Amino acid sequence: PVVALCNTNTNPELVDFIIPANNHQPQSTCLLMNLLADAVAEAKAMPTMFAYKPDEEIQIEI
Amino acid sequence: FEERIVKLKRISKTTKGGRNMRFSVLVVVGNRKGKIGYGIAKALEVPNAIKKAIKAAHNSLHTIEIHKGSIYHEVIGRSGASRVLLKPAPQGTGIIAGGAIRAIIELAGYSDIYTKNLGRNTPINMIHATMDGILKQLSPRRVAILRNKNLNE
Amino acid sequence: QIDKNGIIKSAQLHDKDVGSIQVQVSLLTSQIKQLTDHLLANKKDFISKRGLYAKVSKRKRLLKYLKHNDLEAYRNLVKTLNL
Amino acid sequence: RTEKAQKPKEELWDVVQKMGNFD
Amino acid sequence: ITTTKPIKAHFDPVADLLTKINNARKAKLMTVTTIASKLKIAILEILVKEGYLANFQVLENKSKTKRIVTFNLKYTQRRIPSINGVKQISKPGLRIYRPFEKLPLVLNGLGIAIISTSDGVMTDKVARLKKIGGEILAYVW
Amino acid sequence: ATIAQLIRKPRKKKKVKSKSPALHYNLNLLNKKVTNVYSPLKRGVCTRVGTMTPKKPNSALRKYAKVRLTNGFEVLTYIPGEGHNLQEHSVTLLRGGRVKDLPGVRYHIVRGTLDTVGVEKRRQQRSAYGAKKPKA
RNA sequence: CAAGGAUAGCACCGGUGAUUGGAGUUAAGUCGUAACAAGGUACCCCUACGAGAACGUGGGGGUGGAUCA
RNA sequence: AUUGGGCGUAAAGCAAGCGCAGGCGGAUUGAAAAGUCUGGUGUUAAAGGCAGCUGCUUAACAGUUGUAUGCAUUGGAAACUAUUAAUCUAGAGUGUGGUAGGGAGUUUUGGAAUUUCAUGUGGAGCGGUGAAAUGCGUAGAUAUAUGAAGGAACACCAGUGGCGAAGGCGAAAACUUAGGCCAUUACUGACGCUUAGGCUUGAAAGUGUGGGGAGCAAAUAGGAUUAGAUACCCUAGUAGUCCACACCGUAAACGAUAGAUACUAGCUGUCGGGGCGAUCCCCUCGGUAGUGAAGUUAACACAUUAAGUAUCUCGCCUGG
RNA sequence: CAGCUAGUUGGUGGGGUAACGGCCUACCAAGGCAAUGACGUGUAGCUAUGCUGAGAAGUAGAAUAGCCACAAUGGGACUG
Repeated sequence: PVVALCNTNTNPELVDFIIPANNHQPQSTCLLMNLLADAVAEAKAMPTMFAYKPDEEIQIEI
Repeated sequence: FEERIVKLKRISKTTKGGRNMRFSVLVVVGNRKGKIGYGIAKALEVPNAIKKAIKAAHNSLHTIEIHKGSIYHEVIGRSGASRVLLKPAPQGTGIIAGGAIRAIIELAGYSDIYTKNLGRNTPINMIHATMDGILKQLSPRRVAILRNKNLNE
Repeated sequence: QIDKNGIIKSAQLHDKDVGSIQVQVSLLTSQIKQLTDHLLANKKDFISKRGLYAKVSKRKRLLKYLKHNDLEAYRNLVKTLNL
Repeated sequence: RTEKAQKPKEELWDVVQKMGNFD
Repeated sequence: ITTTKPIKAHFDPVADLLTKINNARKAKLMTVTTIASKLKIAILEILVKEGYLANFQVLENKSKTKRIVTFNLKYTQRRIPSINGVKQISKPGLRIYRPFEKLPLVLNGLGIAIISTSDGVMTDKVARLKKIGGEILAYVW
Repeated sequence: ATIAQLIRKPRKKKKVKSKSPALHYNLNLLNKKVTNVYSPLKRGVCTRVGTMTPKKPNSALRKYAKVRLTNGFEVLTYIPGEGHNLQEHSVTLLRGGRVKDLPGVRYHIVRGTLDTVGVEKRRQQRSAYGAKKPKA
């Protein structure tokens, strides 16, 4: 299966897991990368950084 | 994985002096379990093209359902404007088809079938159209489950 | 000069009917007369000649229907230009 | 306004999950 | 369900039904609209009864004269629509009438045929059982 | 296009068409009409049996014969068998079919019929190109 | 009852014809590569005429033209 | 092609529109049952089509019964093809409010600019392609500047265009004004659409009549590259080109895409309407276009205007 | 192939073959078939059925047989 950060100019009939995450707006993509890391981190029984915070690190790209 | 060939296309591309002969082949792969896969490729000589087509065809194998093992509903398949019509043959009338059509039908595990190839006789689109016609048929179970009415009649 | 509203309020069948088959055919006939004056003044108006043919034969169709469906619906409509 | 109603129909939520599970 | 806008009448209503359904399944739409006839409401109801399409709502504005119907297309849990492409049989200029002795079974006992024999819409099995034949209206399987 | 448009145009399969319209007529006298009697065979007389330069797809001295059938039309045929007994007035029997390597020639001859001898003890043809009995 | 009759200018069908038109196939053409590349000149087409002939220009239509923004 | 296609590029959409016949066409109730269906009666002779059976050495072949390959009649249902009545419009179209466009034809005016005519001047050239040449020219040509007559069409405005039945329309204006567009709830109330028949137009050429030939130019005359060359080009010049009655009623009539109905993204970009705001960047629905989803096609490529979706109809292609 | 048709078409009296009746005759007459394809035009007896294909249908009306015409061609009449 495929997991992708679909954009409005893309097509949603191509990815097995369509997620409306913008790359132009970094607030979505950074969060999703961190949480995808954290999923397998907690799956491997190690301390987890994010996915429990109301507002995680503001990694806004200039 | 029989990887049976159906037709080789004699082709040649013109270049700077002479003509490069890279004749294409088309093969059909099956393992007597209903598996079907078609693959077209090309190379300088027969063995390399055959091997490439075999790899391309075996990369995707498909099995089709058998119930009343003919094409139990009349349907015509067209792939690049090639008419191949299959209609239900009763299980006691004997199989009457064309050689390529017979190969496609028997490789899928079916029985006697009322076939008719029309117009052009180029085997590449003949095989493509026959594959499209045979593979686009739906199972009785398909409609039996997709429709709210469970009874298939 | 098309006689847009004047011809429509004349042949009304009901209290409020601005599209009555009677008023449609009256508008068609008025436009046919106007476009016939047009054609005699302008013999090389091809577009208007086509439009006039369309209007006159649509009037013929409407009259055919009005005779087909209801007698009274064309009992008050016997003013179609003829002779 | 409506006059008849019969056979309510619903489907799964519009997020595709391939095979639904891979455990 | 108030329309808030009236749909425009087709040349023929059954072809309107076909066009609307096919363009809805083509454009990934779930709701279809059509005119409302006793024949057409009957055919929509009998299509629903055989698990082909979802809820139908008959919409009357101020009289039976202006009546339409909006029906949802069935969508199985596998996201496969039960409408495999509706077709009309009572075609204008191709009106095909089959007697009781010529009532067929759709693709060898897989589909459903809509037959108004002598009193109303009847499915294929009851039409064979009722020993009465008549007009065949539409094919949905 | 719709059913009526497909009705306005005739919809009927005729047959596989051929290019031999000179193989149908065999008439009687005392009646100016052509009689159709499903004749399995027709005869004719070849008059101009000579050699001309044939058409391009085959380069040889392809010999041809201008035959008149029992019909009115006169057509050109290809000589049957290695060596012909078609002696410019021979009343023989004529086949059908078309050859595509001679100019003006798209017919054949039933060789052996009452006035012709060709290719006896042949490996390929002995009756369609009429000849005496060979062995295997 | 009724066979056939023939009338004067008239009415139809089939075929041939002194001379042979056009057509397509022909060991084998010269006139040109006109046109297909922008075909060494843009084309072709409706129409008028030239030209043995490609084709041409006149008005009109587009690209059945192009490297190229 | 009814079992079994296309009409943009294949044999491949009248040239297009209008529209009678025909072909088909929103809903309503109930009826006639006109048809559809229903069930019955008679009957379709024998071999036989199919089928039960019988035999001749089996078979070939012959015979018997029925089913029947058809037709006449019969009582029903009103769901279905068509009709009946009216209100509903929702396509036919119509009204009110607005509305873009070089639509068309007819009419009115104008001169930038050339030629003739007027003023002149001036010296040796002008005319022009591939190099030049034909030709004009010392009597004054070319040039030089405007002005009256003349007639052509009207630099930019000119739109990833508008309008327009395709055809076609660009100085401006007027008359008739066709149709495009929405706000179109409202409105007779299925009236409808195609449409062989028929009617009309279909560019332009050319041409009968009356004009100018000012300008152009077929034909024409010459020079010139081709082996000639009529073909590239240049120069001039008759009809004609330009106008009106017009005719030929033909096209590369092209979107090479027949119309009408219902629906189908997004986006790219030109335009119209209503709505509400400064205009673009706002929404809705449409006209003319495209990439492109689904869809379609032989692929190229259509794709909201289909070659789609389905319908209706007409015409055509069933090889050159 | 856009119209065909002056006992053709209708009625009254009479005669009439196998019968009432335009079947025909005297009267009066202008009606009658057709654009949805009338008429003429070439082939073809029609049918059960020989046969072919799977179907649409086609083929011939032949073996075998049912009904009209046919008797050198056109007629006329004989008995019946």
